[PDB]
Amino acid sequence: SHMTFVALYDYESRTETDLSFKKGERLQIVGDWWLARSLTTGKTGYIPSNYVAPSD
Ligand SMILES: COC[C@H]1O[C@@H]2O[C@H]3[C@H](O)[C@@H](OC)[C@@H](O[C@H]4[C@H](O)[C@@H](O)[C@@H](O[C@H]5[C@H](O)[C@@H](O)[C@@H](O[C@H]6[C@H](OC)[C@@H](O)[C@@H](O[C@H]7[C@H](OC)[C@@H](OC)[C@@H](O[C@H]8[C@H](O)[C@@H](OC)[C@@H](O[C@H]1[C@H](O)[C@H]2OC)O[C@@H]8CO)O[C@@H]7CO)O[C@@H]6CO)O[C@@H]5CO)O[C@@H]4CO)O[C@@H]3CO
Ligand SMILES: [Cu+2]
Repeated sequence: SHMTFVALYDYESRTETDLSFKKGERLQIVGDWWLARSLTTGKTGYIPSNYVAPSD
């Protein structure tokens, strides 16, 4: 129940392995970088964990 998060800020991907997202986008979490799946786009990639907070 605790592995869904919401983006607190916009983030633009820098590399081939990170995931861009918009503030308010929800991310399912599959360290400082977490593997996540966007619940908007379905794309998977790494996100900065400090940019997201738990979402119920
Ligand atoms: C056309 O709609 C038919 C479909 O209707 C219902 O699905 C709803 C779904 O329930 C609803 O969910 C709340 C929403 O879906 C949204 C997703 O939840 C959300 O994650 C996101 O989706 C993302 C995906 O996560 C990404 O993976 C990506 O998807 C694209 C695929 O990349 C992996 C790409 O390959 C291509 O998908 C094809 C697919 O190839 C895998 C192909 O399968 C043979 C075919 O899909 C069929 C499907 O097999 C069949 O299911 C039995 C049926 O699906 C219906 C659902 O069952 C029904 O659920 C209640 O028909 C499909 C279409 O014919 O075709 C796929 C489309 O080409 O393309 C993917 C799209 O880009 O990116 C998406 C989008 O960001 O967003 C979703 C909404 O956009 O809506 C669904 C329908 O609107
Ligand atoms: Cu949980």
